Amino acid sequence: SSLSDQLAQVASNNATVALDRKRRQKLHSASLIYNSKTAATQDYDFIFENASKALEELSQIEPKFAIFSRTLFSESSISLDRNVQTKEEIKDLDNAINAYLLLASSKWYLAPTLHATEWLVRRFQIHVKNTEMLLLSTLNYYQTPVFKRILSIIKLPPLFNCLSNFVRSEKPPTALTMIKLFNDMDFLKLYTSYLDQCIKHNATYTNQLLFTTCCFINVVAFNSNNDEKLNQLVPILLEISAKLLASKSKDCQIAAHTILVVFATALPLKKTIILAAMETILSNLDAKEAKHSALLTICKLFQTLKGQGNVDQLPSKIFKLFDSKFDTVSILTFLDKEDKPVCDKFITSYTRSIARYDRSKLNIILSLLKKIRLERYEVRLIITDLIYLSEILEDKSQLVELFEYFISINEDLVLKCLKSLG
Amino acid sequence: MKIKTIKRSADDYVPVKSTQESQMPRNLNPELHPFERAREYTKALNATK
Amino acid sequence: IARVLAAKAAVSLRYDALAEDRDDSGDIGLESRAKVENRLSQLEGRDLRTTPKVVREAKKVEMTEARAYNADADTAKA
Amino acid sequence: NGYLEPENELEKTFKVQQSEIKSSVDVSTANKALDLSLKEFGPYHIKYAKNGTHLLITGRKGHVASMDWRKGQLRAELFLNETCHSATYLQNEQYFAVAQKKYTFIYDHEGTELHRLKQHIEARHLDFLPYHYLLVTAGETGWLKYHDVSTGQLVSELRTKAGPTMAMAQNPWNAVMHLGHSNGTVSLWSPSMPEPLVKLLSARGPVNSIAIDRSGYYMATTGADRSMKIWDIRNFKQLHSVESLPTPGTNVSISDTGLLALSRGPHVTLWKDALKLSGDSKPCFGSMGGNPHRNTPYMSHLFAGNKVENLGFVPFEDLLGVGHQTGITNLIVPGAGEANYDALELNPFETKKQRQEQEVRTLLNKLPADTITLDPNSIGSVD
Amino acid sequence: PPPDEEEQLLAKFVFGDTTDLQENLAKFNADFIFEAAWIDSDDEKIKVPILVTNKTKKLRTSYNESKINGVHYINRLRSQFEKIYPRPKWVDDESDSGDINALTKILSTTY
Amino acid sequence: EHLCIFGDYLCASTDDNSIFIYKKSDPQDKYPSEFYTKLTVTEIQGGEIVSLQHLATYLNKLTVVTKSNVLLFNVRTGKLVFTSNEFPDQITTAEPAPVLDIIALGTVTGEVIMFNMRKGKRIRTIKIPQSRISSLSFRTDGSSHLSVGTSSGDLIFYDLDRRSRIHVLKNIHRESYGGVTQATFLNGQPIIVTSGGDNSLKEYVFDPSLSQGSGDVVVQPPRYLRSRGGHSQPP
RNA sequence: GGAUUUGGUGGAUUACUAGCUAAUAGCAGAGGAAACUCAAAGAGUGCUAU
Repeated sequence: SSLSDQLAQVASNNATVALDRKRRQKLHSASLIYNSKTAATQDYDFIFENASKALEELSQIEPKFAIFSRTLFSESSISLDRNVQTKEEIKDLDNAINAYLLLASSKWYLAPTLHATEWLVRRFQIHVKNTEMLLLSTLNYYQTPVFKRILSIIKLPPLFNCLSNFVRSEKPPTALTMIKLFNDMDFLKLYTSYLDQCIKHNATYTNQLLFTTCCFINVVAFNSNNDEKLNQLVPILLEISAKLLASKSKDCQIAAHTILVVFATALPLKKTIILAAMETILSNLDAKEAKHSALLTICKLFQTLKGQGNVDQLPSKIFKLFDSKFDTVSILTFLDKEDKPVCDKFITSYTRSIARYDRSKLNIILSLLKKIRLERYEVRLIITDLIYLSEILEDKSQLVELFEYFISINEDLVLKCLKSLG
Repeated sequence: MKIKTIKRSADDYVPVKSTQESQMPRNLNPELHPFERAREYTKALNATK
Repeated sequence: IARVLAAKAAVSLRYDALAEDRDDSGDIGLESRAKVENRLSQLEGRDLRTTPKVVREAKKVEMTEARAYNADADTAKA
Repeated sequence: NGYLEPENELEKTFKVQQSEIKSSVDVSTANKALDLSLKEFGPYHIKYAKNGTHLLITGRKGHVASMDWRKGQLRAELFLNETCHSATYLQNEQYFAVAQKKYTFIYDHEGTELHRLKQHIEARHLDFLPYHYLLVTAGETGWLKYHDVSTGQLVSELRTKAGPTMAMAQNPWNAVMHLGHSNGTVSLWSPSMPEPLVKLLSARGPVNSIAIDRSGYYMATTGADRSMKIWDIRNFKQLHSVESLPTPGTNVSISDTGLLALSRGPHVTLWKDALKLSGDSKPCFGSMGGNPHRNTPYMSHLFAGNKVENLGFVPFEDLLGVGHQTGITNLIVPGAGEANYDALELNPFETKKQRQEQEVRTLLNKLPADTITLDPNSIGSVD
Repeated sequence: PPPDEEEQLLAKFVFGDTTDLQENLAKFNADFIFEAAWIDSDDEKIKVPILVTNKTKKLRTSYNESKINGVHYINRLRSQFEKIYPRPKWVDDESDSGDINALTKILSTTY
Repeated sequence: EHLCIFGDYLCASTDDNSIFIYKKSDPQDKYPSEFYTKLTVTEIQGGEIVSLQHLATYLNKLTVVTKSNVLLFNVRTGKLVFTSNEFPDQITTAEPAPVLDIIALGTVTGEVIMFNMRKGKRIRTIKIPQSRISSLSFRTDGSSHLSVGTSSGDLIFYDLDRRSRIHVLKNIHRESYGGVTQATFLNGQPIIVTSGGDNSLKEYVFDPSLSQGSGDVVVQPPRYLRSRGGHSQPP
């Protein structure tokens, strides 16, 4: 490598060494409240005085901020320089900064956060060192006046190269470039860690999730045509939802539900993944709103299935979980509403599932069939299994009535099933 | 072990205030200042000219 | 947007001016307003300037000495 | 200043490794430990500015670059299709001289040539006297030439009459020039005296290298005879004669704190408190059964298959610059540089404005060449 | 006599010590804010000298010792190994030895 | 059939489940020449020998690996110190891990077992349904990465700490010629060597992560560094 | 599916006897556009420069 290239690496490493007056002007000039000239005119203590009050307002809004008064916003932090510390000391400083950005993520609209973060920028130079952490917190504020200022005072990491155009630009980052940054495989790995940290910490909030799911969905739409890269999107993006479903917050669960549905329609997938998917969907399903969203999702995931067993019965454990979290009366109400989505094969899998495992529930199958028109094969297979029940199970008033329902509708097909079976 | 190295606080030597006078460090060790008597004579000669 | 807005303005107007039984609601204007806003959003979304992708260079790699255990220490005599 | 004191009697300073030192120290000095892999135009001769702010590098094949190593800015880069041997900064980092083949050249801070010194021919070693603004050259012709940069005039030309010169170093305390010769002699020279002030026999063979402490009280010399000697130059007495060298010497250097650096190929061995009249301060390799009186090496390092071209202590810095075949590397040497510098003389944080102000006042009080004498305290006596 | 606490607080200000902050930084934990199967007997009796070969010389706890038994010899050898290959996370803290992690498991199996 | 050497001992496995031990005539000799003893494993003791492996810090013990299970033999004393529990699937590949007391075992049906020998117990298990292991290797560059080679010609990388699949290289060597016959990380580098029966040797490296932080998460896919090869069939 | 241009790396562009080292042995012409770009200078001006 040329001497300049190695020399350039040295320059990046010692960016914050604060070497001379000329460099120190640039480092101190960076600001989130004040312009460059005024910023160079200010000292650290004046900045700390405002931030200390700013944190107190945040503490009133949200108690957890008060902790940072002990470590980051302490009076003695003024004398703390990062360049003088050792690596063991830096990571501890970094970790504390990482946590603060997470809590500040949801209050960027509030003015006091912007003042409080000024101390971090001025004192510890988060903008140059913790560059990635700061952006990942403020991506959903891309149209906000705060975000454009972030770009001006900061050097983009390699992964955020798409935003280089809009640095110090009148127009804010547009909707489309958000998709382009997300299309990159590596960034999803980077953000995968970031959303992962929030889920562990219960720091996620609606603007993130709805911004994520809505960016994450668009990656599918852009990449729908080419199958191979969609295949690469499966080992990562499905892992996202499993974590979101694990979050006790109903917000995360439905956010995952929007993700699963679009993948299946975009990319048909094994029944094994689908059967695993609902099971995780149902494992942590408590909220009513998620309960409504889940039942719609679960139908859709089967709607995409187009292979043998498309209408085969749910497994025994799978059947037990669904009824517990969705009583039969619930799905009847689901089947009553006129604007119901297509769920013919899911219900067909359910009717057979009832047929195999529950003897009491047969008379509901009659009502279930009346509510929804089942496709003629779904009718045929339901006829097929019910024939076995008569031979094995004792004849029942409901059981013959289920036959009689099939006697009323499409008489010929009933004989065909009888002809093939008995 | 006991590992100490010289340590320069950038703020101490480069003040934050753009208008502030930089700290002017000084040591009186003679070794830092060679040519004791020649320099003074030349300045004396410079003064007289 | 001036061309697009004018076209929808005529659509709204010819409804306003001549409609025998117009409801005083502006529904035709509202739906027309939605379309032009959609037209604006996609139009402003487009960026003439090229957006650079992340650079992916293949740097030279040269191996480095790595200290490793010696199995000779295992063998011993009693 | 720093140090490397031990907790336990077993724990030895010379057993420490640069990786361990890099581990303990903070990020900034870890960044100061730059390494540069230049495999093409080596070997590389390094030289640091007086204030330690800039590094001048010269590859043997003709690659000369001037940069601010600390701020990572390249000031000048030269690709002379010639053999470039040694180079030195003039009054400041702006202007540097290069000892190229058959001639010596002066260059600008962008790297623009200013003058070619027709008179200085086959010069192999370069040294600049700051307070006198004099450039010194020596080579195979046995001609010691002093040139005044301020006037651009050749001050004096002295015939060594001892053959090629293998080493040269300046004495900062009296600015008398020391030249090594094949007969094992070290000759002291001044502008105004056509014969050497002193000759000092310090080897049975050619004198490879010569070093003088900052105080001008001690001297280290290494001949091509398996040998190294320590001298008291003020009174001209031998202090130590280290003959136990595993190999002949190539380069020696003395620190602001007084550390003795010896490079013997890629041998790099450091000694502390070796520049003292006491016998126990005699440098010794290894230890004789942990004998406390034996002065064991303070620090040692291995440059892998990379013959050391020259050693440079970083001014006001706990670092050893080492020029070698594959380029440059600084080794962290705790307690090597001078912690307390004097800004009126040299300032590492010098701005351009006070730099250029420093330029005129040094010129105003330029010491005349004939003021050079063996005793700097000669001025002002009755005659 | 030792200084009083009200002295320590004031000495903190005058000298500008920062250890207390760093101790707090070290204590910063993110969550709060938010048996050998067999035995070989030859090991116990075998005695090996250290000083013969250069590499083994490091193992010495003290200069005086020259010969060490097998059981202690291994323990230094194991420590010498751990320095060569630092112990990763998976070996020590983690062991395998409706469930919500079904998706994670099935995705692992299916390529 | 198999050859293992550790310290002063040379161990050779014959097709008849007989292990021959050779030792050095002199401690300072350069190679072993003398015949120390003969150790033979019977069917009751275990199955056919899969490979001869010696793990660090084990004072003249040979970690014999069989299709049925693993066996420990003290070459100096020629005694069976320990017998591992029987494994349901036949063992095909054995590789000592960089950790102390764990050896990676590969089966016929896509199972990788990090069996801890000291505890004589399983620690972890990786599932590769519908695959046959052919080679194992750990990354010693400071990243807990495991490579599993398959007869299908497919090389997979796992992150042991994260329990996730970093990346898969598909069809690097022909399945018809045995797929990945051997794949080994270079000791202390991000580089891996691969070979197969297709008369080809390939060389792959893992580039540094492009993310300034969380580099462990953002792992660059391995990239082809160099190779040598020739015709796969007679010219 | 076709065509144009281009960045990077890999192998050669010298004839294939192992690595590392401190090595008798140890180790392993005239112009134009863009700027939180990089420099070299000139002039003036401001701020208790006490």
